[PDB]
Amino acid sequence: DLEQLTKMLGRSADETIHVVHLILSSLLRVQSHGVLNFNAELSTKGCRNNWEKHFETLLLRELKHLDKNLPAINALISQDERISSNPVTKIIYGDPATFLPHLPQKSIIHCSKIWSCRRKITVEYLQHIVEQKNGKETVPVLWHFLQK
Amino acid sequence: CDCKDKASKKFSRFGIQPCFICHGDAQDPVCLPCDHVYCLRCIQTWLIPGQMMCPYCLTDLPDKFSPTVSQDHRKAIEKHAQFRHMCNSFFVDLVSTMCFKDNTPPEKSVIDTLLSLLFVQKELLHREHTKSLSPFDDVVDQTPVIRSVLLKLLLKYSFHEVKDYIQNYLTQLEKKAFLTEDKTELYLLFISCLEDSVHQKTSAGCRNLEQVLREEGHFLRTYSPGLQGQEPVRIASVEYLQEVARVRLCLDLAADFLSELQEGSELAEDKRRFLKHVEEFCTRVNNDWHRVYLVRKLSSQRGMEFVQSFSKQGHPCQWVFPRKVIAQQKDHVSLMDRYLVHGNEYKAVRDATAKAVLECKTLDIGNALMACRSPKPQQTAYLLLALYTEVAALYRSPNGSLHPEAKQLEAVNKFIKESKILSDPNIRCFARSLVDNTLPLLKIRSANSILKGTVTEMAVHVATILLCGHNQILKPLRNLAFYPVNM
Ligand SMILES: [Zn+2]
Repeated sequence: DLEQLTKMLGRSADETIHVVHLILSSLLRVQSHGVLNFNAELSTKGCRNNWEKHFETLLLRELKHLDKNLPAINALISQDERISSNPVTKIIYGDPATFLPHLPQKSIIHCSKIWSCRRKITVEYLQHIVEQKNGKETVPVLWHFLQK
Repeated sequence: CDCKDKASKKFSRFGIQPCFICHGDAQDPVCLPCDHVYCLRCIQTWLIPGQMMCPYCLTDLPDKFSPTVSQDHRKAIEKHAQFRHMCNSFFVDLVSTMCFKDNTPPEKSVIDTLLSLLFVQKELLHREHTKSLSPFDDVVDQTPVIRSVLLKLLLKYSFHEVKDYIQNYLTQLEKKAFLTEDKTELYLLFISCLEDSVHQKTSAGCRNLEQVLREEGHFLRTYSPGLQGQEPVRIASVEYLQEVARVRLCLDLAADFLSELQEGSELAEDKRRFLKHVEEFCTRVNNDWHRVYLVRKLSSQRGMEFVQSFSKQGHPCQWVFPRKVIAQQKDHVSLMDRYLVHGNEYKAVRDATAKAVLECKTLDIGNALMACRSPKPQQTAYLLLALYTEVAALYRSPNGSLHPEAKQLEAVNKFIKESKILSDPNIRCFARSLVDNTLPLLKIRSANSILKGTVTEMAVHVATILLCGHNQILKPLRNLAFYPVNM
């Protein structure tokens, strides 16, 4: 499941782990109880499906609202005061690598963002992109092609 | 084009035009007495000084911009906008499908006219915009945007015959659009389009791994540096960006091979030679930005603790790290605290819990807990997770193993007996098991020893959430974690 989630989201490994911690943390402060009328034992399929519907409601309410949080979490965890001294998280996790003195000078092609990493676009990221951007009305054939 | 213009005269009485000011379609359309359709915002910011006249035909407007047309002009602009969208979709489908059918490229002058129909050259008034592949003139963006559709559709051919065309497009964009701006974004866009083109020319092509490894090795050992040419401020040939994208895929292949290397066995005596050539390439040139790219790719594909396991003191893969980062790195490289997602109220209580770890005074955690808002469930989760991260950072590290047994469990147990914030008997039966290391999640016995840490963290995180969370949509999962005979 961890391999499939870091394949499926077009993030790094740490950022997909940050996504899972976001969903576990976000499922706590959601105090509004309207989750009545199901058996607390999971004994009938109607009670399980109603649990599914409310838990799908909360997961979509938190999965819509992550892309405006993850750069701030990368700033705070990049500026924690015990890893910041370790010189491996500065050349990776959100600091420019120009403090390394043995380096080529400031060129137009040797900026840090030009030597950054990026995604390898796969099918699972396409399936994630079709479900956030309302794929059931506008683009139905691609959703059914990626489903099976 | 003349289909569109005879269409417009069929639509709405000889010439629906864009506003002369904004160069685009009108919103809240005001009609002049001389059949002019302008924007409402443009005419309210334009007409109010002493220029009560026309921008196009120089006709004096008598009273005021009082006639708005709530019947004709919205549906007229709507139909003409639907028609321009359908015709531009038509044009882009023709240049995608029929202009680029087979493996031979089209002629020179058709490519010159496609690259020249992206520009909307001088008109008397912002000059020199860029448009979204339209055969028309009356569509605008009042900021010069640069797309990548024609770039990917030119690079479906062999790269040897489309160098000068994209080069000339680059000289045009530099001479009119990106003179002195952030050329880093466009250069990264060009590097990404060339590397996507080589991904397409390799993956959709049919050849084995040995030939591509031999030819990229021959690229490596015959790589003239030549970096003084396209360096200084403006010179960026497409050969230079092709060399940088090609060495980025070589380092991508090498990082894939290293991630394969750490997980498993020996690499069949030819991947070893390829990684040896990558080692010789990176130790020959001092262009260690590409080594920064290598470590960013290895950190992206596997994780931070992966390159931490690479960062030891005699591993025969040490050459993937620059010369300064290894001599000033100790062996006490601790781990990341992923629970700062809570943020600025877990950080205070974990700092005070580290204080009560180092000293024997335990009131500091209580002072930090009363220095916080956001009440009782999350506060209990912060406290229990702080206790976990402190006893874990003690027990994992070989220097300070089993530190709360050194006369310090009495202090934290006194805090348990005093503070009623966690002396609830389910939280209490959790916390007694967490203090004396008798919780059966640390003995998860995964022998890989890197994802084992993550699995322990996920298990104690979901257990902390299920205990501290008093919520209806956690009532099944609690039964899944503490009453399996009742399941
Ligand atoms: Zn206008």
